[PDB]
Amino acid sequence: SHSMRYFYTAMSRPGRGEPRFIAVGYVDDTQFVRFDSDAASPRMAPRAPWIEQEGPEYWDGETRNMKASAQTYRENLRNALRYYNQSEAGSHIIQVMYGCDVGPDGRLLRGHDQSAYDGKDYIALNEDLSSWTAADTAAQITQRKWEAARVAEQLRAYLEGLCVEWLRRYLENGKETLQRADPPKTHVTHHPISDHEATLRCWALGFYPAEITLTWQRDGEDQTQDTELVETRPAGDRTFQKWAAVVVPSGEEQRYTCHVQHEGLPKPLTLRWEP
Amino acid sequence: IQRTPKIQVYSRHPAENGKSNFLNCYVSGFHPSDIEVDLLKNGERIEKVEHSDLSFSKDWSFYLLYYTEFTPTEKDEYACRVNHVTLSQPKIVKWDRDM
Amino acid sequence: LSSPVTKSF
Repeated sequence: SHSMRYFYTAMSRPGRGEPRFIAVGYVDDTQFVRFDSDAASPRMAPRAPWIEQEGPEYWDGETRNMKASAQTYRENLRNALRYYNQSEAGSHIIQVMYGCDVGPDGRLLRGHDQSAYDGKDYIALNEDLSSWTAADTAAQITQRKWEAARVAEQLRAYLEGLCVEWLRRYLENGKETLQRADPPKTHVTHHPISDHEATLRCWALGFYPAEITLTWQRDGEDQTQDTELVETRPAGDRTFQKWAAVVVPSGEEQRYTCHVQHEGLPKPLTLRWEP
Repeated sequence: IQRTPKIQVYSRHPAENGKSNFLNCYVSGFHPSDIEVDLLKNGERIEKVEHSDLSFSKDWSFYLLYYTEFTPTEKDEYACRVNHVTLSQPKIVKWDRDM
Repeated sequence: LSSPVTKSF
């Protein structure tokens, strides 16, 4: 299965200019496009190698669409300010995330379209792709405007049509990286803390996609509650890193095993500290 | 709505003294979006620092990766300094090659 | 490809 998602952030800044609009697009865990309205000349830009092969009608069409969106979102910020009777002095933010998910055969599994105002849910398109869920009285004004204006019928046509068609295309074009799971490079490090304890750290480095399970076991017993598990972090090279550490009593190190499950691994790995 | 940033300072590759690498400062889980992130070498601000495009998680909280090219040594100290509306004083997270 | 649908609040 695969997904395509766009993320929009629209932020006002009174006394500091017009609102800022930033958009990013992803296929699975790979950022592939970006747009920022603060840029001297704002443009939808590539962020992954396999999208660089899209022609200029693509980039221009996307830039036009992003600017019209930035404009709709600045108006939306003013509308929200009136709906909420807020002061013109405060900075406010609208966020949006939408896209489609496809199955292994490429058929639309699910469409998404959610918006937030000041970090809170505002309105979302339902799974039926024909109705909206509004979070408050202000969002109901929007919902009624969207029902009158047949917005859901338009979004459905986008999600079932263009969204799916384009994702299928991106997956074929990026097949070598998007459809080839990179397994983690693993190792266990040992760090005495004192003469009686030591940290065992299990590393999973350079993996793709982000989804991974890194766990420690002591004599085949899961240590989730005692494991310091850092949030999956970008390595900066489109791959991910994660580590799970356990503080262990000196002399117990050989009883600890780290277990790594990832798409790119045929069979799960089992690692120990190798002195 | 205000959410304080989570901060991770680390290298792209395992650290090897004298071998070039990337120093990362990943800031995530924050709101609103305005944030100030500085990477430090022996307490001084590193000037050549880039960042990822503002994105957000399913919970609407923002994340950004700040990164700089660096060469770890035995005596040099590296850190990340973060400021956000939620922070009383900027937060400094030291780089530990084992983390 | 991004949505062309106008979402006026």
